[PDB]
Amino acid sequence: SMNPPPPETSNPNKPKRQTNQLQYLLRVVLKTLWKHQFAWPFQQPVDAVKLNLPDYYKIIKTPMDMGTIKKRLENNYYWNAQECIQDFNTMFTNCYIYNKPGDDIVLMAEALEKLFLQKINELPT
Ligand SMILES: O=c1[nH]c(-c2cccc(S(=O)(=O)NC3CCCC3)c2)cs1
Repeated sequence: SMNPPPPETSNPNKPKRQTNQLQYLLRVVLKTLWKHQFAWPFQQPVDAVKLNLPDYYKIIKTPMDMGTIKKRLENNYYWNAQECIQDFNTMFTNCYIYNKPGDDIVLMAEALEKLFLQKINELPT
């Protein structure tokens, strides 16, 4: 298939954790970013069949999206906030990698990344 399986949202071999920072990342950061006018392309894994992007997964080897991140947070999949933040950063970077400077989708990622950074600048203790 053109589409690989989506990234795991559970892994019984991996330990779970809940922290105040992870709770914040779900309740405030993700759930607020989700409502942004530019969030829609990033709310689910890229579907290469739907979007007619047969090269997407030929180029992007560590796919990530906010749907996956949300499920991971809901599952307590992450050990800590930094692990979650790394997934957001992978999502943004993938967008810059797959596309070109100035592309509409890149302008969307750039705006979301700024909002994301604003929100994670300060996390709860
Ligand atoms: O690099 C990435 N592109 C996307 C994406 C997902 C759904 C739609 C779009 S888009 O802005 O509507 N571009 C269309 C995608 C195929 C041709 C145009 C981008 C998520 S991550």
